[PDB]
Amino acid sequence: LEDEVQTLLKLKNLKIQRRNKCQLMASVTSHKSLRLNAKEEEATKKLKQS
Amino acid sequence: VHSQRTVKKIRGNLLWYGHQDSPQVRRKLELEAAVTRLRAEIQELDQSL
Repeated sequence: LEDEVQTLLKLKNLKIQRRNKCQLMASVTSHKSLRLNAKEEEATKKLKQS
Repeated sequence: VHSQRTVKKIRGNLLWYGHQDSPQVRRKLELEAAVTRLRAEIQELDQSL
């Protein structure tokens, strides 16, 4: 029973150690998506002014 | 000194409750409750994930 408890505990430890990683991954994905959205505006202004 | 029924009552009460109130039974029960809390935590954390 203690072995089961500690295996679930280390499972959740690795789950947290990937939880913060997933926070980082959402951060970098959101930044890259906003990068592409900011890349849209050069296309729009080159479609308008030119 | 009591009656036979009263002595059997007290003896059975003690010999069953002390078996139930043993710290070994309590630690087994709290380890089972810990397993329950742990896979409940597994479900909740996987839901958040």
